[PDB]
Amino acid sequence: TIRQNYNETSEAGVNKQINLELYASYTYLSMAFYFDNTTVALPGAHKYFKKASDEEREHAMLLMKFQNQRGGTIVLQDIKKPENDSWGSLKDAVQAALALEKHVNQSLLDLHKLADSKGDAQMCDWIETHFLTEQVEAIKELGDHITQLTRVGFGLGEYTYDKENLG
Amino acid sequence: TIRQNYNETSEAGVNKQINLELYASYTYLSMAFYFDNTTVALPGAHKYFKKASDEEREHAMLLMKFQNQRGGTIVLQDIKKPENDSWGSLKDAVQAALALEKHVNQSLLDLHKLADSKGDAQMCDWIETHFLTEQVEAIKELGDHITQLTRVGFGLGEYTYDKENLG
Amino acid sequence: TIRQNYNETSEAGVNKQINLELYASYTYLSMAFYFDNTTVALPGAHKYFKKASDEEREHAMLLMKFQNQRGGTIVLQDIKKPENDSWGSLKDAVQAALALEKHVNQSLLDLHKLADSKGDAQMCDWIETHFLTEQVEAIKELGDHITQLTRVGFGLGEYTYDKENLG
Amino acid sequence: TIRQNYNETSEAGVNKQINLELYASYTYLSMAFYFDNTTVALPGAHKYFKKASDEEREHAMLLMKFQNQRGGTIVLQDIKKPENDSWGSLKDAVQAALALEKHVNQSLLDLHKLADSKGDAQMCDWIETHFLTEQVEAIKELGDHITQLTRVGFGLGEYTYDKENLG
Amino acid sequence: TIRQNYNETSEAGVNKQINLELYASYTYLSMAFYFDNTTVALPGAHKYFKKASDEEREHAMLLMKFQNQRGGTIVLQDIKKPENDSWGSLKDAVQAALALEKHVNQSLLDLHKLADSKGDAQMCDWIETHFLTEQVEAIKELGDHITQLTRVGFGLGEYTYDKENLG
Amino acid sequence: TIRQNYNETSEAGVNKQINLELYASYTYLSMAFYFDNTTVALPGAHKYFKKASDEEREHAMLLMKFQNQRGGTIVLQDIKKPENDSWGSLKDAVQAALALEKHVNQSLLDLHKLADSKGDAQMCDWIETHFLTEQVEAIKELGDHITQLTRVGFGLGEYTYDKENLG
Amino acid sequence: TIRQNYNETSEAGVNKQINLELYASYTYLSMAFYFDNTTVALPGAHKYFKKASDEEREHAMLLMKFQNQRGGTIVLQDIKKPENDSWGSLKDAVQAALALEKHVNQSLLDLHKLADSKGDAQMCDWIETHFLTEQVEAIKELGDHITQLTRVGFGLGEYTYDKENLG
Repeated sequence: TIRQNYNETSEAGVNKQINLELYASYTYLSMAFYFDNTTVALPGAHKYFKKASDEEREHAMLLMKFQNQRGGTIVLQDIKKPENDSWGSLKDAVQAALALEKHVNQSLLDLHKLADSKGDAQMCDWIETHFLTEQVEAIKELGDHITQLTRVGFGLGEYTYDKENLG
Repeated sequence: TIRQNYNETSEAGVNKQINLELYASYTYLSMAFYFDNTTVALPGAHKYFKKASDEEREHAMLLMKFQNQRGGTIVLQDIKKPENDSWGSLKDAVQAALALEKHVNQSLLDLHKLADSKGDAQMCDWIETHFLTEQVEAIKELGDHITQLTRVGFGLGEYTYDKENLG
Repeated sequence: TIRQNYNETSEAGVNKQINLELYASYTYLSMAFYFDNTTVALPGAHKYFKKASDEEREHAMLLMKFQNQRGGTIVLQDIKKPENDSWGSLKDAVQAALALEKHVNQSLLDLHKLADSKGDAQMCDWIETHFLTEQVEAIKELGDHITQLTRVGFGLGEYTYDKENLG
Repeated sequence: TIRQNYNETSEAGVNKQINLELYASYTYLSMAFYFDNTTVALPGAHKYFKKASDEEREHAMLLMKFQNQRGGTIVLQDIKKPENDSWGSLKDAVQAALALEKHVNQSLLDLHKLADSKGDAQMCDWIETHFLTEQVEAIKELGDHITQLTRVGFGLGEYTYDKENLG
Repeated sequence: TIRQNYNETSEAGVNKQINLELYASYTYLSMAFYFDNTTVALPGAHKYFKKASDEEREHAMLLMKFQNQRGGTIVLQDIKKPENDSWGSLKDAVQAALALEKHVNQSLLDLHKLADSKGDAQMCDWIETHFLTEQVEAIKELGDHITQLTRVGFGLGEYTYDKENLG
Repeated sequence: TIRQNYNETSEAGVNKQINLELYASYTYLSMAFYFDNTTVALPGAHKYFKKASDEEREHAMLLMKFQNQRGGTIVLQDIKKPENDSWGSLKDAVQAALALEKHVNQSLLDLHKLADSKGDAQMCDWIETHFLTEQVEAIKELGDHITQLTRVGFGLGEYTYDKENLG
Repeated sequence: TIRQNYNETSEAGVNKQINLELYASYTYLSMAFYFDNTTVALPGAHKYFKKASDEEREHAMLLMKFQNQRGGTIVLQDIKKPENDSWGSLKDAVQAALALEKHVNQSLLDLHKLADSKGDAQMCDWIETHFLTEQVEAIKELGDHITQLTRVGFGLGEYTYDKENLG
C-alpha cells in the first residue's frame, strides 16, 4: 500500500485531466491534418500542430504516470472528437487553439485549487513543476502567433508565417 | 481537383480505418499504463505497449495522409475507450492484443477487397505496401509471444519474459 | 526465349506508355526553358521543371528497360511537340502539368487494367511499384503547389513561391 | 543578521527532520551489511542498500545546509539504533524500507504544513523542490520492488531480482 | 490461433513451392561442382552457380518463414536429384538454368493465381514482393548470358566469359 | 486575450518589483565604480559588484518578461539614485548590500503573499522558482562575506579578501 | 529589350539546330535500348549510347539557353523518330552514328556560316566554343571506333570491344 496523503477527489480530477489532455491531442491532430488537405496546403502548420498534438499526448501520459505513482488508478473514458472538421484560416486555427489551452489552463488551476484544498502538497508542486508554468508560455506563444498572423494579413503573409515561423 | 479514380465508398473505409487504428492506439496505451500501476509493476511490458500504442497512432496518420493525398476528406469520430480497465496477466494482455490485431487485420482486408472492387489499383498497393504485410508479422510476433509466456509459466517466468524480451 | 506470360497487347500498351512519358519530358522542357526566357525570368521554376523533364525521361527508360526484360520489343514513334509555346504565369504552368500528370495517371491505370486482364501478375506489381503510387504523389504535390500559388497571388507572391519553394 | 521570516518552531522541525534522515541512513546501513553476512549472501541488495544509506545521509546534509542558510542553528541528537538486527528475506527488508520511507514522508509533510502555517514561503518551496516529489518516487519504486519480489517468489526468484534489478 | 484468411489449398502450394526451390538449390549445386571437376575446370562458373545454389536455398527458407508466419504447417518431401550428372558446355548449363527458372516461374504464378482465387491478398503481394519480380530478372539475365555465350563461341570465348563475367 | 487569473493588484506589485530590481542594479553599479575610484582601488570588488549590477538587471527583465507573459502591461517609473555616493570600506558595502537584499526579499514575499491571496498559483511558483530561493542564497553569501571580512580585519585582510574571494 | 546584333534568320537557324540535336538524342536512345534487348545483349554499348543520348540532350539545352540569352524565342517542333528500329551489329551502329554526327556537323557549319554572313560575331564564337571543336572530336572518336571494330572482327572481338572499351 503506497498511497499516502492522496484524496480520492484529487484522484478523480487526474482522470478528468488525462481525458482532457487527450482531447487536446485529438483536436491538434485534426488541425494538423486539416492543414495537410490539398485545399489548404500549409506544410509548416501541418508540422507545427503535429508536434503540438504529440505534446498534449505527453501531458496525458505524465498525468497517467503520476496517477500510478501516488497509488490511484487510471480510469479512462472516450476521447470526444474535435468541435470542428475544418479549421478555416491559419489565424482561425491558432485562435481556436488559444481558447483550447485557456480551457485546459482553467481546468489545471481548478485541479490545483482542489489539491491545495486536500492538503496534497506534493501534488501541488507536481502541478507547478510540469503544467502551470508550461501552460502560460504556450498561451503566450499562441497569443503572440495570433497578433503576428493578424499583421501579415491574408495570402502571402499567411503563407510566409507558415514557412518561416511554424516551419 | 486532384481526385482521380477514388470511389467515395473507398473514402468512407479510410475514415473507418483511421478511427480503428486510433482505437488500437488507445487500448495499447491503457495496457501500457496498466503495467505501470504499482499493483502490476512490469516495466518491460510498459515500454513494449507504449511503443505499440505509438505505432498504431502512426497507422492512423498514414491513413490520414493517404486520405489527403487521394483528394478525399478526413472525417473524424470519437475514439471509444478500451474494453477493459485492467488487463490481467502478461499473457492475458498479449492474448487481448492478438485478437485486437486480428480484428484490425480483417478490417484492412475488407478495405482492400473494397478497393479492388472499385478498381482502385493505387489504393490496393498502398494497402499492401504499408499494412497487409506489417499486420501479419505483428500477429506472428504476438502469437509467438503468447506461446512463450505460456511456457515460462506464472511468476518468475512472467517476470523474466518482461525484462529480457519485451524490455 | 525469355518471354513468358507477356501478352502482345500488354506489349503495345508499354510502347504507348513509353511514347507518353517522352511527351511529358518534352513538355516540361518547354516549360523549363519558357521560364528561362528573359520576359518571364523565374529561375526556381526553370530548375524545378528541368528536373521534372529529366524525371519523366527516367519514366520512359524504366518502361523501355521493362519491355526488354519481358521479352518484348521496343517500337518508338514521334514525340509530338507540346500543346503550347508559352505557358503563361507560374500558376498556369503548374495547372497544365497537373492536367498532364492526370492524363498519364489514367493511361497508367488503363495499362494496369490491361495487364490484370491478361493475367500478367508480374507486370501488375511492376506498375504498382514504380508508377501508380509515385503518380499519386506527383498529382498531390502539384495540386498543393496550385493552392499555394493561388494564396500568394501575382507579382511578389509569384516570385516568392518561385525562389523559396520551387528553387 | 541573515535570519528573515524563519520561525523558531520551523527551526525545531528541521533539526527533527535532520535526526530523522540520519536514522534512515543508519537503518539502511544495517540492511546493507545484513545482506553482506555470509548467512544471507545477496550482493545486489548489499549494493542497493549501501547507496540508499549514503543517499539518506545526503538528505540530512541538505537539511543541515538549509538550517545554516536560513540563519538557524543545528542541534544534533543521538541516532537511535535500528528497530532490528536481522532483516529477514529480501522482500521483508524492502517492506521495512517502505514502512520507513512512508514515515519520513509523513514527517516531511508535517514539516511542510508547519512551514506554510508560519508563512515561510521559501521553506515551503525548498521542501517541494528537494524532498516531497523525491519521496513519492522513493515510495513508488519500493512498492514496485515488493510487487516483483512477490511475483518471482522465494529461492531462485529472490536471487534473480537481487542480481538483475537491485544490482 | 494466428491463422486468418489462409486457405488450406494455398498452404499446400507453399509446401510444394518449398520442395521446388529446394530442388533448384540442389541442381545448381550439381552444376557448381560439375564445373569444379578437373575435366571441366571453369572456376568462374563454379563460383557463379554455387552462389545460385545458396540463393535458391534462400528462397525455400523465405517460403518456410512465410508458412510459419501465416499459421500453416511446413510439410517436407524428398528433394529429388537433378536431371543430369554432367551439364555439357557453359552455354548448355545456362540454357538448362533458364529452363529451370521458367519452370519455377510458372509454378509461382500458378501459386499466385491460387492465392488470388482464395482472396488471399497478403499472400499475393508477398509473392509479388519477393518472387515475381526477382524471377523475371533472373530469367532476363540468363537469356542475356545465353546470347553472350553464343556470341563469343566455344573455346577461348567460353573461357573469357567464365573469368570476366561469371567470376 | 491571454490574461487569465491575473489580478490587477498582482499586476501592480510586478511593476513595483521591476522598479525595485532596477534600483538594485543601479546601486550595485554605484558600488562597482566606487571601488574603481583611485582613492579606493579594490578591483576584485569592482568586478564582483559589476556582476551583481548586471544580475539584478536580469531580475528586472525576468519580471518584465513575466508581466508580458501574463497579459499585463509594464509601467515604468523613475529609477531613484542610490542612498550614498561613497560606500565606506569593503565590509560597509557588503553590509549595505545585505540590507539591500533583505529589503528586496521582504518585498518579494509580500508580492508572493499578494499572489497567494488572489489564488494566482502560477505567479506563486514563478516567484518560488526564480526569486525566493535565489534571494536567500544571495543573503546567506553576503552574511558570510561580512563574517569573513570581520575576521581578516582592515588593511591587508581587506585587500586579501578582495583579490582571492571577490575576484 | 535585350536583343542586339541578333538577326532573325540566325534565330530560325538556332531553332532548327535544337530540333536536330533532339533528333540525335532520340536516335542514340533507340540505339542504347536496342543494345539492351535480350537478342542483342551488349551492355557496354547500352551504357555508351545512353551517355551519348544524354549528351546530345545537353546540346539542345545549350542552344535553348543561347536562344534565350540573345533575346530570341524558342519554337519547338516534333522530334521525328529514328530512321531504324533495329541497328544491326555494333559496327553498324557506330557507322550510322558517324553519319549522323557528320550531318549535325555540316548543319552547324551552315549555321556558323549563316551567323558570319549577318556579322553576328558573338554567335560565331559561341558556336566555336561549344560545338565546332567538340564535334570534330566526336567524329574522330566514332571513326576510330569503326576502325577498331573492323580490326577485332565479329563475334568474340565484338564482345571484347563492348566490355573493355565502350564499357
